[PDB]
Formats: sequence, structure tokens, C-alpha cells
Amino acid sequence: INTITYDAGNTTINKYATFMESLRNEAKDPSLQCYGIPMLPNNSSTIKYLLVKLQGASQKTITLMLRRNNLYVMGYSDPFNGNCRYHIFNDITGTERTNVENTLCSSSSSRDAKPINYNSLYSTLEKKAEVNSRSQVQLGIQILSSDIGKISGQSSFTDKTEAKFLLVAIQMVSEAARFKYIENQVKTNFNRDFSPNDKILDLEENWGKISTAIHDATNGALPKPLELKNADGTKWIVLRVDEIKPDMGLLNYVNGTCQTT
Ligand SMILES: *[C@@H]1O[C@H](CO)[C@@H](O)[C@H](O)[C@H]1NC(C)=O
Repeated sequence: INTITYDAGNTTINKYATFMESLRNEAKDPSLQCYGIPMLPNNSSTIKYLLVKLQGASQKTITLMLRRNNLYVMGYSDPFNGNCRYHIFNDITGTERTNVENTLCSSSSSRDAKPINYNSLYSTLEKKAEVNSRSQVQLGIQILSSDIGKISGQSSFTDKTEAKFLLVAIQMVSEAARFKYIENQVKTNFNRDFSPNDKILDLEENWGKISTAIHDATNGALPKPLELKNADGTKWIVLRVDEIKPDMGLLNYVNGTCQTT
């Protein structure tokens, strides 16, 4: 397993761009692409996971563990009282839950559990964060850095604080890797807090559908119109791969053959 590192507390646009490229390159199957967009591996690859080590306020760190097959965050660890403190979502099942603990903490000599007492669905995180929608949760570099400090090394924090941290980190790491559009929103707003627009949220919700549509396209034509949203919330109807391609960073794994270029 490899670790991609990113210091959100002392950074620049160009450093975040490099981080995104590194994350995409570690996540993707080296051999799979459709229409020149790299695709994630199936769930039976030899290297199943990846670590993303984030640094933030007061140089405190959190490590995210991501599944390569779909880039979902499985849990995170923080240095706490000399221990690898591992936090896993409450629906991560049996032996994979064992694997997440062992993967997060392998080089560490001591560990302690602090479970995430909920699952990773956006609806769940929004409920825990006490917001109507993650549209209401500002994103940004400084926010990410500060949120890291509210969790890492802290003996106590509320589920709300955690869920807001997770909304920010999941979108700025996994969703940004999946979507160049979302990466570009971060970079455009690099020096400020921003409210994610309707296109960010819509892309996040439709990644699977988009990945299927692109994979199953013949000579660039999507089998059915894809109903998405523009940045200002208006309806965006996509008919061909080239219309959506510039927004894509990674495709979800989809079995079968596709036009690779
Ligand atoms: C960021 O890091 C650079 C290089 O180590 C350092 O010179 C600078 O003071 C840091 N920025 C701040 C204000 O933390």
C-alpha cells in the first residue's frame, strides 16, 4: 500500500494540483480507461486500498483510508496519546473492518479504537452535521486545515464536528479526484471559503451513472441523455462523451469492454 501526502495547512494551488494528479495515478487501474479517462480497478486487485495522509492546523495529521475500486473513505486515523487512533464507519463489515484497522495502523506499535458511530452516506453525514444539505457546508483549504485540528489529537469531539470534517474531506479528496470539475472549483476558490454549487453536488450524486454511460457509449454517443446540472443549477442534458469528459478525473469501475481512446 502507498501513502499520498498533502499538507492543507501550508499549501498552494499548484501543490493541490500535484496532489490530485498523484491521487488519481495511485487510484487508477494502470491499464483501464474509457475515452481517455482512467478507470478505477475491480475489487480483486492485489493492492486494494490507498492511504491519504493530510496535515492541517498546528501540524496535526489525519490519515484517510480509501478503497481503490470506488474511492470511498473507509475510515481514518489520527495520532492520539501515542496511539494510532482508528475510526471506522459503523457498517464496514467483518474481515474488511479488520483490514482497515490493520492498514491504518500497521507501522504503529500501539492502537486504540474510536468508531465512527454512523455510515458514510451523504444523507447520514448531513444529518450528523445538522444541515439540510451539504450545499450549506462551506469547503476550502483553510476550512479543511482547521477541521483537521478540531479532530486530530482531540480527546473529545462531537459527531457533528466529525461529520462536517468528513463532508469537507470526502469532497476535497475523493470527489475532487473523481471530478476534475470539483478539483477546479477548489483551485478557483483556493484563497477563500466557498459554498459548493449545484453542479458539484449533482456530479457527486451521479458518478456511477456517468461512469456507466461513458463506459457503454459507442464512438462517443451516450446510450441515453444524461440529465445533470449546470453550476447555476439549471438543467444540463449531456448526449456525448466529449460534453462531460473535461469534468471527469476518474471513472468508477465498470466491467466489460469500452472504447479506450
Ligand atoms: C509555509 O512553509 C514555508 C516553507 O517551510 C514557510 O516559509 C512559511 O512560513 C510557511 N507558511 C506559514 C505562514 O505557515
